[PDB]
Amino acid sequence: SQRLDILKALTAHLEQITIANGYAYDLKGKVYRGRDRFGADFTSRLPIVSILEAKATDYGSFANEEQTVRMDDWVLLVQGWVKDDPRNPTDPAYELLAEVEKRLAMLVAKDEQGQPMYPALYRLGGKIAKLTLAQPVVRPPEDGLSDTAFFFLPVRVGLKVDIRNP
Amino acid sequence: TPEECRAQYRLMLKEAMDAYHQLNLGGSVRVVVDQNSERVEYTAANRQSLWAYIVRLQNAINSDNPCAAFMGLPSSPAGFLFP
Amino acid sequence: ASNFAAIKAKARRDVHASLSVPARYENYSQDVIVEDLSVRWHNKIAIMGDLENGGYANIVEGIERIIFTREELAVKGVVLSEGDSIIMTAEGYENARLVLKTQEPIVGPVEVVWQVARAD
Repeated sequence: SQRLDILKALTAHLEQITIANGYAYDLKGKVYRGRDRFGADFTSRLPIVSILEAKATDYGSFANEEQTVRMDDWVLLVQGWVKDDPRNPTDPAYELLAEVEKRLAMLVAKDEQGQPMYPALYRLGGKIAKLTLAQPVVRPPEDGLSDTAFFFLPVRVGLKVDIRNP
Repeated sequence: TPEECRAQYRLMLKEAMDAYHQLNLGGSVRVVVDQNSERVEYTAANRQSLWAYIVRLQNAINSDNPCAAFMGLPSSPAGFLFP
Repeated sequence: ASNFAAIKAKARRDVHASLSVPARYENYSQDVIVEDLSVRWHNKIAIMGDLENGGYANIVEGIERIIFTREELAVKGVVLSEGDSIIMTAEGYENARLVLKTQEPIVGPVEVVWQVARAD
């Protein structure tokens, strides 16, 4: 599938946030997906990033009548957990969020002269057209209490979908 | 084997004397409930029977063949010798 | 302070020894198998699967979790992981296969509780 290949590519792209690659956090094997619930088997191994999809069934912008080709606005709910500092309850999440944003930007980040900085990453290899990172949210859980820091980062992936080869 | 059984009974005696202590003090558990909402009720310990069990154990430990002296199975009635 | 930590342990141990049922551990890769495990299976009926309230069809599935003794898992060499399967070999449980999804935080001395999913 198209959507699944894109998701796997984002995952393997974030699974390269590693200390051997020049990042302060090690996410190899820990960019999880399709889990709505993360327990002690996971939380005992932070930091962890999880990419779920938004529960909204939007309608794309169609290129043709017969409504076969469209530009999707596929929203992905990137979120992550890292054990906090009890006296600075949410500072760690800003740093992981920064690493994740910096990694994701590699896909669209042009240099100052309009050329791609990382051409092989750029748009995951033509799989995606756009990557609109939302203003991220770092908060404690609204009810409940935790020494685990939460960051919430919606990502709108733009991609051409032809339902003849979806 | 005699001494392996003797050590068995020594550990059992440790547990039983601790239980007798807690029992006379009123710290012998008859009900337990956890915040898991799971419950366990126990048959109440009896001081006479527990003391008697302690005596069986101590006697077996004192004996050369504990595993036999514990059960006392081949009992026989006490006779008397007269002056 | 008190001996309650041991009382609680013995209580949970007796609860398991009384209410447990045999099971078989089959790992995700099915490379290793461990039979005659003792687990407690907690199942509550649930009707789930409709996005928001869009009017989609629900399916009937359980809200279910499996209690293990940690001593037994260590004894038998069982490293429970996501995706691993628990088969209920007891007669009349239809060899229900339960896929471990995520673990509940260990509170207490004897048992570990995994949230699972019926798969058959």
